[PDB]
Amino acid sequence: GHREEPYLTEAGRDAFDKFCRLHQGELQLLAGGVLQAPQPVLVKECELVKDVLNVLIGVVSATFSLPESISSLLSEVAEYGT
Amino acid sequence: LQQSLELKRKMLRDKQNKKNSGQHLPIFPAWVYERPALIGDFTALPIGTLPLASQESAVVEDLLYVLVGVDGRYVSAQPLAGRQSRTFLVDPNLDLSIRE
Repeated sequence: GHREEPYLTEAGRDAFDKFCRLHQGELQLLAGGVLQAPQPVLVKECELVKDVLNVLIGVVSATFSLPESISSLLSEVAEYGT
Repeated sequence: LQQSLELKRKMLRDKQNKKNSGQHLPIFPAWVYERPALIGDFTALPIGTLPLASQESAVVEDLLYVLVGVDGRYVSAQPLAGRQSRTFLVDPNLDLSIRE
């Protein structure tokens, strides 16, 4: 034996970052280089929740001035802080 | 600080004139008003680059001293001695979420 090795809907949290990176790089090549959007990662899970809690104190992250589906989740709590 | 001592003497003359039998009204000595140590409010690391859960403990310890007037570890009472005015200057760099 040497173990069949998982596929791309079983592995996550390492493969999630890899695939997010792959999806991103594919998108920028398919656009032309005008769809630039740095960091297919950031933050973590628990550290991200702590940052989200701190946004209610009055701080912002970097996409507002007063993983990439984090923007949709984050807007919902950011608009609460504002 | 120095300016209150005028007011005391100006009023002392008026109340001495107001009664004709109260002669030589008393006052408290000058050093009870003058001394800044008889009132409540009279090496160092850059705290901003530190981790969060150490900064929190350091700032609560300093601010707790600042509540009773005595100067903290990173908050200096600016020498605006005298009247009912006072200012304080806090350490410039800290993590923003604590700082607000």
